[PDB]
Amino acid sequence: LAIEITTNSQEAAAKHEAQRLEQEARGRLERQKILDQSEAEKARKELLELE
Amino acid sequence: AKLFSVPDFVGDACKAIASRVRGAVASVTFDDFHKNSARIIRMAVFGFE
Repeated sequence: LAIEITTNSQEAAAKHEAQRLEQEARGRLERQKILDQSEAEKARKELLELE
Repeated sequence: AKLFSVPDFVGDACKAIASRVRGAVASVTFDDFHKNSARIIRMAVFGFE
C-alpha cells in the first residue's frame, strides 16, 4: 500500500500534467482561431462592399 | 601499532557502516530512498557538513 500510494501519485500528477497541456492547446487554439476569423473579416468587409 | 588495533578492521568498518545506513534508511520512505539512495547513504555514512 506504500508503493500503491506512490503509484497513484504518479498517475495523478501525470493526469494533472496532460490536463495542463490540454489547457495550453485549447487556450492557444481558441485564440489562433479568433485571430483567423478576424483576418477573414478584414477580407469579408471588402467582399461585402462589392456585394 | 595502532593499525593493528581493531583485529577485524574490515569487520569493524562494515559493522559500523551497515548500522549507520540501516538506521538512516529506516527513517526514510521507500520512494524517497529509491530516488535519493545516492545521497541518502552518502550522508548516513559521513557526518554531514
